[PDB]
Formats: sequence, structure tokens, C-alpha cells
Amino acid sequence: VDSRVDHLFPPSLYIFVIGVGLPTNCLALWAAYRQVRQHNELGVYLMNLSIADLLYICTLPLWVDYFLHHDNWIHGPGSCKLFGFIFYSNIYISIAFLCCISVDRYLAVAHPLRFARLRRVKTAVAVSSVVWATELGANSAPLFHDELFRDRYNHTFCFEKFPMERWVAWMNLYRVFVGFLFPWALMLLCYRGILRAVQSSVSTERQEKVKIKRLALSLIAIVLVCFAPYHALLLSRSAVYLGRPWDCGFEERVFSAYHSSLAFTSLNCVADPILYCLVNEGARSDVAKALHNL
Repeated sequence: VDSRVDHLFPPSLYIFVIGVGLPTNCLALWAAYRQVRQHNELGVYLMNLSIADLLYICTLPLWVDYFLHHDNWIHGPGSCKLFGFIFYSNIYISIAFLCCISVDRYLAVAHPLRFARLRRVKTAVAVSSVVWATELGANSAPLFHDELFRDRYNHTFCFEKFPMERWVAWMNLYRVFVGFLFPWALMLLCYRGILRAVQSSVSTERQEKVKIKRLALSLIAIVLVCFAPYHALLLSRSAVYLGRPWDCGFEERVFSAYHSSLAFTSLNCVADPILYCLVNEGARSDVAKALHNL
């Protein structure tokens, strides 16, 4: 059980995320609020996604240090328990609001004349509240554990043990399977249904159909390219532990790749503002008309 020279990639990537995803997410939050003012209940989910992204990107300045300084956390146990819970959530909050958006879009497009009670700002707010309550209470296990752990080779950990606790493996399994694949599968099914509905449209001009398909494929490709490697490797180093709990052969080799993938999973915070409030000409219109106020 040891570590590698992983001190440049996650820091240089979180710096880019800080530089791009604070202004883009503030603009996206403003545009989503603009949408809510018009009783577009998609705006509620867009605001919630922007909030999760914002309070994720506002807790990176700590892990950029935690990775610059080699793998040690020094801001007490209190910061490592709050900023470590915000950092290992908001992934399952972002990919829950993306699923909420895809289901909202599927209902509007594939059933345009039904379920009108489900498409309202009130029900959107209630669903957002339930989404925040779950995945923040059901992912709250790391709080009720000591989680600023030291070891031999001067590695002050934060939310880890390479010798994994009994719960950590099961909670990782839950992460991979009921925080990523389930919401991602629902996103994929919703966009497949949206494309099947758009296909039948008589009034859409077959280049708009191509634009819709190439946006719907990128929506479910960005999520996979950002979350699949980290979660597959988390599955790997959690499945090995059940086979050989008292072993460290795999972990030392896979440590650097694991932390680089964890750095990668942060690109789905500058991905969201673009793909959901900056790729269409209506929300860019809001950006243009509001930045022209000052």
C-alpha cells in the first residue's frame, strides 16, 4: 500500500475547471433563473444542476492543495468531512438532475398532450427537493466514520483507506450501480424515446432532426466519458477487496490511474453549462442581453 507521483494532473485540471466553470456556471444559473421566470419548469432543474455544479467547483480549491501537497489533508478533520462529502457527492446530484431533465424532456416531446400536472414549477420544485434530500441522506455514510486517516508513508488521507473498510466496498458498489448506471440508463432511454418521437414529426425539417440527434448523443456521451472510467476503476478496486481483503497488490499499481480518473470526472462541471444553457441560441440570447446590462 503506497502512492505514486500524482500531484500535477489533478491540480492543473482543477485549475482549468475553476477558471472556466465558475463564470459559465454563474451564467447558466442566471439563464436558468431567467427560464423559471417564464414558468418553464425545465429551468428549475437547470438551476438545481447549476447549484450543484457551483458548490462543487467552490470546494475544489481545497483538493487542488490536497493533491499539490502530496496526498495529505491538513485543514483539520472538520474540513475533510464537509468538503470531502461535497466533493464525493454533487456527482450523484449532477447525474440525478441530468436524469430529471431527460425525463422532463421525454414527457414533453413524446407525450405533448398528457401529464400536464407533472410539468409545473411546483412539481419541479418538489422533485428537486426530494432529489436533494436523497443522495444527500442516502450517501451520508462517510459522515458517521473517522475519515482523516494517516498511514506509514506520510499520506494524510481524506475519505480513503487503501486497506478498505467493510462498508466502503459496499458503498462504492452502490455508487457505481445506483448513482451512475441507473440514472444514466434512464437518460439513455429518455433520449432514445425523444429521438423516436422527433422522427415522426411532420413540421421538423430533417436538418433540425440531425441537430436534435447530434445533441442528444453528445448529452449521453459526455456523461459516459466523464463518469465511466472513474466508476469502472472504483468497481475494480472495490471488487478486488472482497476477494482479497488483506492485500495491497492491486491498489499500489492502480493508485495513479484511479486518482487521475477522479480528476477527470470533474469535467462534467464545465460540460453541463455549455451543453445545457450555452449551446442553444435562446439561452445565449439571455447571456447577451444580460452581459449588455454592464
